[PDB]
Amino acid sequence: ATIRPDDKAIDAAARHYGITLDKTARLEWPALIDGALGSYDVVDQLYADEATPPTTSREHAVPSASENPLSAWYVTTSIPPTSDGVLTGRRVAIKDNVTVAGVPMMNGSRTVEGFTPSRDATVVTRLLAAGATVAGKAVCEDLCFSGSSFTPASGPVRNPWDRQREAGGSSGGSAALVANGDVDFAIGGDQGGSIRIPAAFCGVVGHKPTFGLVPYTGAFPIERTIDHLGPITRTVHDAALMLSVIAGRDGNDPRQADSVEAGDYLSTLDSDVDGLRIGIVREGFGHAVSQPEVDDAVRAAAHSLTEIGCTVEEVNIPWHLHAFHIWNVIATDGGAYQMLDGNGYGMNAEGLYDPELMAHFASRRIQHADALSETVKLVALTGHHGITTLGGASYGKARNLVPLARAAYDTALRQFDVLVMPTLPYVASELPAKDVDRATFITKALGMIANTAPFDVTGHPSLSVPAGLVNGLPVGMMITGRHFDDATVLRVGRAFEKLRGAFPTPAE
Repeated sequence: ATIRPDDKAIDAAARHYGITLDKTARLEWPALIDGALGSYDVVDQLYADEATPPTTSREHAVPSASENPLSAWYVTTSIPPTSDGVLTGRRVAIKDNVTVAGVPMMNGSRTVEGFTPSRDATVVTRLLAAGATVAGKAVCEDLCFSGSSFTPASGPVRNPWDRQREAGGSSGGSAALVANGDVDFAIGGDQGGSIRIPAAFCGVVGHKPTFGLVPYTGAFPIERTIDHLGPITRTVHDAALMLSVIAGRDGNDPRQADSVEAGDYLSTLDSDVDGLRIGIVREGFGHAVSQPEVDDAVRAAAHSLTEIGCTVEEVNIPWHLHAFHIWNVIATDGGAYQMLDGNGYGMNAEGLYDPELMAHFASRRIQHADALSETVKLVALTGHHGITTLGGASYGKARNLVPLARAAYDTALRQFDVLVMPTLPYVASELPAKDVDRATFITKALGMIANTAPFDVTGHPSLSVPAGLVNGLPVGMMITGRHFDDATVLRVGRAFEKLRGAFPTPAE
């Protein structure tokens, strides 16, 4: 039977709503609430009998310091494919915010550590059905709220290009393992650039697919309207291949529209791009906080596409800057409302939920709140202010502005086939010392998402490909296109890699 609240809990609930309880009320509510919970008891029983996922027994191991040099692995496994396929003979690391049944996960946080899911994320099932072996869980930022790699409760993920530098973040571990050659590819999550940022920092390919193309089912939700799952690989071809396996509706994710269909990302991947119009987004360069060498390198790279028949022109998109602020409001008010108060999944959306995860996270969140990264706390504090004192109105205003941000990009996309700009304004910087200043922490954790985040809110497919090296470190060029035109984005990316030539491995 469902647990009932005690008298102080009832009183506390009343205070929360500004409801004052009379001595007579304090006496009647208990039985009334108990009666109301009769329905919860039934749901509890129905759930136990009709919707409790079957047990799963898989092996996992915590790597020793030796076998985990970059601190990129949370736990290692060897889950065999259920069928042979286009991924046969390949290993894949799974970002720790994505569930793999029978294998522990902590989403880089003390508030989730200790949890072992009962269901496999849809992407995991598809990967295994395509012949891939799941090699393990890759470390990610504390509750995925960091653009760097120093917020994981398990320690900072190190860039294989320079172990004293950041691997980028939340998917830092995934990118690191891929760049370091530990796995063929990885699944990453992207809310504000979490797939693209680490790919850029580590010099690998990272693709944030069109919003809703890849099912988020089974991944730890942050803000429903900006959650994306996508591939992190060493080459564009591998990204297209992985996308051909994970793309598609699964019927359990409310983010996926009825019209969503996987495209054909391989057939014309290597087709000529002669005549394609490429737009260099001016607002994507020369930010106050950035390294001009990076901007020039990427800029040069974008122009070199004329060598293969592309028309390259600069274009102004003022809304690109506004989109960042809109994203911020949505990720902050929405994030606190959903990820924290809603215990990851939140409510009011049809779909597949993970009640076990919600309960686990709920009990540990308050008990280990102080262990939360400073960025998550910033979101909790200002978000709480937006939700309560501000009445959520700022979130409502941001939402009403998204169509305009989306239309701004689509207008440019009518003049060009794809838009390009630097994925990041600078190269992997050194990790902060365990004594970092809270203000430094926040700026160093979220100061590199200016170009990536806007596309998380508008939903356009966005690809990050290694553009070159600056001071011996990777820099990435970001290619963005029309919704569900991931094929063209990948094709342009493939064309660029061919022109650019093989990109060096940190093992060199």
